[PDB]
Amino acid sequence: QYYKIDTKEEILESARTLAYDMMLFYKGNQSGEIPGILPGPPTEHKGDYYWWEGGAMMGTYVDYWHLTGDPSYNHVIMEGMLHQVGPNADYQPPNHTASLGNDDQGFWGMSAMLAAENKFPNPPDDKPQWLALAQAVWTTQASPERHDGTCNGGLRWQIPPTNAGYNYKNTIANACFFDLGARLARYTKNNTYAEWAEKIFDWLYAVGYIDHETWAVYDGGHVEHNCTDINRAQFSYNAALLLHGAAFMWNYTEDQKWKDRVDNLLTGILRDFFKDGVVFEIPCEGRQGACTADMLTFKGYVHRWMAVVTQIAPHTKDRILPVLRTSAEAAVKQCVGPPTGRRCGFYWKSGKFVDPSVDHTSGAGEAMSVLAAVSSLLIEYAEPPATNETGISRGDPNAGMRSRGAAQHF
Ligand SMILES: OC[C@H]1O[C@@H](O[C@@H]2[C@@H](O)[C@H](O)O[C@H](CO)[C@H]2O)[C@H](O)[C@@H](O)[C@@H]1O
Ligand SMILES: [Ca+2]
Repeated sequence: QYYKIDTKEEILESARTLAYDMMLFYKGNQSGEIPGILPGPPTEHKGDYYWWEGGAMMGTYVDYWHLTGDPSYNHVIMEGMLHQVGPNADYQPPNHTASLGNDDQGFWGMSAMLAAENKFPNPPDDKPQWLALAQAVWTTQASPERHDGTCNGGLRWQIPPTNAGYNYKNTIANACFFDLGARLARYTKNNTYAEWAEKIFDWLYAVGYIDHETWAVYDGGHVEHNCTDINRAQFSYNAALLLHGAAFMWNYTEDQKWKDRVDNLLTGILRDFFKDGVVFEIPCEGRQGACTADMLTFKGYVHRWMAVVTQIAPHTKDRILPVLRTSAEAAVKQCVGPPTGRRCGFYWKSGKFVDPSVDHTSGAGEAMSVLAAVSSLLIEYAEPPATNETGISRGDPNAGMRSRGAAQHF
């Protein structure tokens, strides 16, 4: 094994080297390149990765700095986050319409929310601020045209009505909106965010994407079938994102119903995604060559989000931290690949390095996921998410409401 993680100092060193290796995939700070994105999209044969994964990377590095204190990449991350905000400061840059799902926009909004929670350095005074960016994403997702009567509510996967998948009302789009609402409520203490989060969670429960018996979290359903054709694929990031948002709602409301939802979602996640202590992407990881670029990132979010759950729902700490530890141990045990002797693959439970070429990418998602898992081993030393009591960001009451905003020509 190359990376050591037995003490705080070893974890810090390993995380620093993992942050270096993940950054090698990113070209956006170089002359002539586009800040904020990994190479791609694959539809243009420019690389393996879609725009939203750039947003996920940005968030991973906001967390990296928060967890380790290393600010080395902060300027690169600030540039990338600011470059992708779009003309209306809402993470809807029109050049990216083709991949503009509510989840894609949502992941960028969640990285901005994380920047506010982590007190990431503020953009310059003339630029959009982190809280305001999160508020803009949430506001556009709350806009009435995104909430029609099909399936009695819920967000559709896609924002543009002509995008493939507009007829699919899926968990992840709704989970992003839920998580943002819960986090905006806790940060700002504004209850309208929380009321929307309650409504969306109740919808996810009612439509049955959350299994009422097992608390498994399914993928979605289509409007032409009243959302009853549930796709029962269980992706780790769906359950984990609902757990994360539910923990924010528990912390904000102190309502036992939210504690119960945290506990039930957590029981399900441990049952379904952790195999002898190691996170496992059950829809695809059981055979090599099936996981897509998107799926290779999910276990990193699971680690980072579950770690934060232990801070804001501290009664979960003893259920979560030991399991994240064994999962991160498996992650580093297989980061031994050539040519460096430390290249990371995806198949942590297997105990062996598998070249990322088996899943047809250069390996950035695997690198991101290991960075996330190792960094998050430092959660016990980190500050919890800030609120407006101690945060340094600034909001905008008209976030998402510009007169040229895309909702005005929907
Ligand atoms: O899975 C990542 C992203 O996939 C997007 O759909 C792709 C389109 O952007 C592209 O134009 O065509 C391919 C199929 O040829 C689609 O897979 C979604 O729009 C994104 O939300 C999604 O995150
Ligand atoms: Ca490829």
